Amino acid sequence: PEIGNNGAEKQISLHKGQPFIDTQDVGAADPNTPAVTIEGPSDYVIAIDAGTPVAPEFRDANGDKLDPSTRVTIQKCDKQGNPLGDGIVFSDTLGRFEYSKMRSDPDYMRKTTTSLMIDEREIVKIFVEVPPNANGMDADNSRITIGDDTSDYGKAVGIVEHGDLSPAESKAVRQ
Amino acid sequence: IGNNGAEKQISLHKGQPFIDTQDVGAADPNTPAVTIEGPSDYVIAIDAGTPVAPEFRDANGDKLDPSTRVTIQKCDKQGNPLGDGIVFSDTLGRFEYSKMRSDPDYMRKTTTSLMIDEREIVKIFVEVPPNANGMDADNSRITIGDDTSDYGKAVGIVEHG
Amino acid sequence: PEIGNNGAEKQISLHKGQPFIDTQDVGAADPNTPAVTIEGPSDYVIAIDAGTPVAPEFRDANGDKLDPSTRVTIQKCDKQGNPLGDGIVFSDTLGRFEYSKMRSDPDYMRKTTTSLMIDEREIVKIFVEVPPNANGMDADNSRITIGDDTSDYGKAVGIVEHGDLSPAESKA
Amino acid sequence: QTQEYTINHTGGVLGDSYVTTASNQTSPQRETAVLSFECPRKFEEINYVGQRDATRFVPRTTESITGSANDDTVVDLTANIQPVAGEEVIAEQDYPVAVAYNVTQGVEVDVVDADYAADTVTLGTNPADGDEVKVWPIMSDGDVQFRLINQFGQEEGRVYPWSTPLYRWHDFPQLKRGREINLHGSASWSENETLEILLDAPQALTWEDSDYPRGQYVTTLEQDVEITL
Amino acid sequence: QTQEYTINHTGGVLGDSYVTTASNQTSPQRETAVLSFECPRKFEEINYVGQRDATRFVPRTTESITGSANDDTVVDLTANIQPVAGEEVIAEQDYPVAVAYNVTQGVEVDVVDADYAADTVTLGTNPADGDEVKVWPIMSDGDVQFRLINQFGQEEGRVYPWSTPLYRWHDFPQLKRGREINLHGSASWSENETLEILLDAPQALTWEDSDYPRGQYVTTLEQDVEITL
Amino acid sequence: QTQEYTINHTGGVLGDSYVTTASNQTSPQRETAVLSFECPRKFEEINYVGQRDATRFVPRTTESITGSANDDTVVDLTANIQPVAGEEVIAEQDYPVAVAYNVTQGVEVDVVDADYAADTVTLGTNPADGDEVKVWPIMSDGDVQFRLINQFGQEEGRVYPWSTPLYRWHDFPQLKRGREINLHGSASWSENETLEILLDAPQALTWEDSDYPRGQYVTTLEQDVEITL
Repeated sequence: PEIGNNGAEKQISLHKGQPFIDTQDVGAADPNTPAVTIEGPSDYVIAIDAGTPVAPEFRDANGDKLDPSTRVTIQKCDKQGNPLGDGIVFSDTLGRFEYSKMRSDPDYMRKTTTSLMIDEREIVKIFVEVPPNANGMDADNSRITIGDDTSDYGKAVGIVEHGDLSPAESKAVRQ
Repeated sequence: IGNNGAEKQISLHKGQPFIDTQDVGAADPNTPAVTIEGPSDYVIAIDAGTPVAPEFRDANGDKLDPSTRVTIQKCDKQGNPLGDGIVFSDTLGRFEYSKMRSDPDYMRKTTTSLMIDEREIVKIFVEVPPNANGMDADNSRITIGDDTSDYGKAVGIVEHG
Repeated sequence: PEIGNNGAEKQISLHKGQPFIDTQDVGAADPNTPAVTIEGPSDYVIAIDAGTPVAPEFRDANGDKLDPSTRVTIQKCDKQGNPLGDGIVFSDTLGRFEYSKMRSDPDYMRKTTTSLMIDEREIVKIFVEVPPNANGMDADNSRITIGDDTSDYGKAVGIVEHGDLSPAESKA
Repeated sequence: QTQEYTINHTGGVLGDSYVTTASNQTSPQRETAVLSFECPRKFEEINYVGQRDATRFVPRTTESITGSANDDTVVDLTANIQPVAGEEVIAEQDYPVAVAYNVTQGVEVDVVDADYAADTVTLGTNPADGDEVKVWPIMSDGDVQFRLINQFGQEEGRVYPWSTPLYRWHDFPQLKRGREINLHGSASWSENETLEILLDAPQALTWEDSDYPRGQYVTTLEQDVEITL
Repeated sequence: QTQEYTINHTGGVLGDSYVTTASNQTSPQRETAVLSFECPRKFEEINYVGQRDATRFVPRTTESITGSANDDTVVDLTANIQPVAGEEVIAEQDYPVAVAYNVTQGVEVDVVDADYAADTVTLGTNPADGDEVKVWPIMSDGDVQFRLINQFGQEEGRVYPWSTPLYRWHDFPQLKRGREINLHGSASWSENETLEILLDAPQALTWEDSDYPRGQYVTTLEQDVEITL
Repeated sequence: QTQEYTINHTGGVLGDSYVTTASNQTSPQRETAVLSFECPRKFEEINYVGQRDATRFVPRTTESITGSANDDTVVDLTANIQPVAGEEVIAEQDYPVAVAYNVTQGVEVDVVDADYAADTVTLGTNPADGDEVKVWPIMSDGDVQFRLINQFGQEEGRVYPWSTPLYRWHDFPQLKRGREINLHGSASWSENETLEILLDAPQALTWEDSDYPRGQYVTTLEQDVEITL
């Protein structure tokens, strides 16, 4: 057998069924909570470029799409669930995706605005603003995906083991 | 009249325009019970040895569970908190509200210095344990700084212009 | 408030709901009658480049498309409604547009042939040749559009106020 | 420093106070002000650029009918009508051209097709006599534009002289880069200064009905902007 | 010398011997080995490259019900469900999300729609009481991966560390260049060395049923490879 | 970087998971572990210094009686008793030495005085026969101490060798700088490492009763610490 020594900067993507991610249900008129939480695993470094695709595909408990006036906001945080204004990306509305062809089509493929980085212990949150008198989010059917592996279109999330590279700490301090 | 210095000494409280409050229930950390904002073209300064004095009450006119927690905290614009710059992460017990402001011994001061640029925010988060009574804004009061007193300190203010 | 001093050469497009344009119904085998008339407003100058998109979307009174053997001809005119041989553009057929994706698609986007200009008082007409024993045009549902604002594809109609530039008279 | 956000007809980054909505007027055709956004205290300034910032604006109207014994299955309208970017077919559109709701039977009502030439639309169901109905068809035959206000209801300028028709606005397929809409003009303002989004059209549009299935707020605006923190 | 072939879950260039299939396991969630390909005697070597070699893998499962007097016309499932690349509609998909077959009435059974939110699906027909049924719905909530074996059942390495979910695998429209799937990793092996394609998921997939209309072998794999003669 | 926080017997900066409480043991006098705090994932490290960091720890116990026809108005106890920092008077103390609650009459019960020499206390009210009562008097005759655990229930050291008596702890007036309590020792730990606060005393203390008027959690701890973000 033979396998190629693939580069440390591995091309990956994020989704629900992973250990360093979590979600929880949401009601209405309810900005403060992360519907979805992400955290940096230990001794790893994640990198999200500016042209990274984004793809929330939330649902209602009865299996429906929500009010497109709903808003989604990805946002970086300092440790301790402490958000920060700078570094925010993807302040979008829940409408205007066409989930059917969303990831499928590079046109519909909504990318981020600016670059981003996740040091080994950091947080990225996904806040949601639903107008009142509306239905709530259901975590069983909701989903997030970011990055585009497995396609000549779109970009992919970079990852690297912190212990391999020597300037990994330099890039971590650089943020 | 003797021309007073620009670095004027004041004390803060509820009945002011650049402050606000709102009722709180139970287990509601994110909601600020009290909000403060920097007025226009002024600069506020709060030293490290500045007294602090909350007087939160229940709707029926009673003190709350002293296991309750209070946290003063600076915030970036857009209601955004910060880890650095926080001061006075204290409990709601251990004040002796009767002798709190009057006795310097029972008077509680802050931990580190602080500053408020012209457009900035300071919030006062509260953590109440569940199965407890909520906060009532009609009876609650805040004071920081001790004007007209030998002990304690006073909040500095200055016109930016 | 602050607004940027946008250039005088403004990028615009033409359509039915404007004052300096008009239309009138058409029957069958009526080339001389213009279905649509355009005129230059006062103290303005319009410019239509050669790669300008074109988009007639005529209809029948019952709400149908007409015989694609029908012909459309944009044509410049001297004053007094008088046509001209030179300066004409877009002698095309009414078929072969696929109005569904016509403006949508840069492929279906049919452009003009040569450049064009409209001095302050001039006319551009749109003659139509329908074969006989066919249905007539209905102005309520018909429409013209030319130029492509609001898209990185296509070109736009240039306009300028005559009273701003000094060599506008020389260009006219 | 600088970011690229979206702003909506409700809340968003502002907070539902320094927005305000309003309907148009029907009998006097006038350049009403249907929406307006006031720069809040906290921001430094807002910018706005054409051919840089995308946009979306889905308006509608409202009309009503009266149930009858006769099997209607079709209603006329008071508004010019066309499909969403053109097509005879329903459920292929980027969104439904029209929605209908029965007060008695608190259910949606599908749509089969329409003539799209005269002010006409089909209904798939068979409404009963006396039943109350509401419908939110597409809107047409209008103009939209921008203007700035310096804290006082006192205009200083205009973003772009020439209005763009909402008719055309519906005609283009939205939300496609390359085919995305991008108006002209380069505006910028600061604290407590307002941008007004204005409407000139006959038919009475809506913002809220409280009985519309596909979301609470019927119409919508979603514009890209650049902000200095 | 070098060529670019396709290889399938049966026969092909190999000859049905140096393939082997297998099902997964349900109660212990474990990284089973559902397929494996052993380089035959005749070849010199095989290569495999990501972002160069396309792929397809359509899995399913099997379930059964019992006829009843009541007009069911709907069945729950034990597997998470979604449409093929997303759509509410049937017969527009690249392939049917689900297939059903009646043992008694040896005929196909169409599908109308489904909720696609809970483990649900509709049936267009009206099964009779006592009639036996089989269904081969889509599969979901799994992971797929590769590994190499040096003739002995003795691993030496792994093509790519991180698993890709079959869920996503179904989500992308397959068989479109630019949108085609292309995993990562650059493997190569030689005579009698094996590549194992491994599965980690709860639901029991299938390879053969002998009563499935749309072909004999229910599921399928079709991978591109490079070969040195 | 560094801050000066308070930490409590519930939640606080930790989140109610990486705290744990526990009662002591009575018949075998043993150095139980009544409280413990585990450094969470998110912090970098925690420090702890004596003569720098203030403290508070108000413990109590629980006892019960049985109503009788005779006018008791006094109860003995199983715990040594004294006033809060010394005084014969009630309602002058920093806090009540003792609290009583009647199950039947769901009301507080005041206190007049006590001998404070033997295990005695007065009641101001006149309990009825058969009525159930609870009382949460002060606690005495104990020792408190600290120790560290390296993720495994496996001690490595001890903050300060010599225990301080809770008796004395109640004796000093708390929450006065200059008179504030400040133990000795300089500890520090990191992620998932635990500080255990340990008790050696006979009487059974409490943490929760669900029928105590002056707050939900009867006892309390409030300690100052230094944290590296």
